[PDB]
Amino acid sequence: GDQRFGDLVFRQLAPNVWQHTSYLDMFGAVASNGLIVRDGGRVLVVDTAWTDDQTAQILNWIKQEINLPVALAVVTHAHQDKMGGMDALHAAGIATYANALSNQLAPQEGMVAAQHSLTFAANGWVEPATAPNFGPLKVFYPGPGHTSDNITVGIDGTDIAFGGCLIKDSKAKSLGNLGDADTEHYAASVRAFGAAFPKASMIVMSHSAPDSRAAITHTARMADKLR
Ligand SMILES: [Zn+2]
Ligand SMILES: [Zn+2]
Ligand SMILES: [Zn+2]
Repeated sequence: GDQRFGDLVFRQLAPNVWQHTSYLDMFGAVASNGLIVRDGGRVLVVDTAWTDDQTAQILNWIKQEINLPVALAVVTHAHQDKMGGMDALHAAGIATYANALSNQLAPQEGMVAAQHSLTFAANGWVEPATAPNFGPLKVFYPGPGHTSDNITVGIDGTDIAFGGCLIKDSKAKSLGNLGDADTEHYAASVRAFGAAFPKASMIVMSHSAPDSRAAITHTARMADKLR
């Protein structure tokens, strides 16, 4: 029981947090989740939709329902369900942020790079100078897992942490696409994400409904069998 704007579905997770869900037409439609965060008088979004058109529908839904200007956008890694709608963000005049590796990989992965590059310390935390005015967005690089450039976002003030494609649901039987995955360090990266946000009770991911942090330990267990 949630909203729908065009081909997208929006679900409220917190008083000022929404989950946008788009689908890719192909062995059937595939869902992909992202976040919409209201920070005071501005809106922060995480990940684009599969396409530019679907991404433009996110921004028009935001304008209709929240009526706040989108300050910045942050994508997690260079894939089409994260970075497919980069052209829509730039056309909407939104500052975009990504992992420096993601922006470097973007042309090779057939994506459009973000305007800014995020860098990370040895512990995985974003260099604050590269991420100005992120508000409640706590960005963390857990290490190579689903991709070598996958990053995660936590939301301060809430019980929500976004894992992206790094995290699968607790009832999952597989890890999805492992075509560009690092199987050796996948498990340690998952557990690092769990340690980065130790108080998160709601774990949002790309290809499932929001779950508890049992999804973290479960994903780690499936990743151990690739070591
Ligand atoms: Zn991916
Ligand atoms: Zn994905
Ligand atoms: Zn690839």
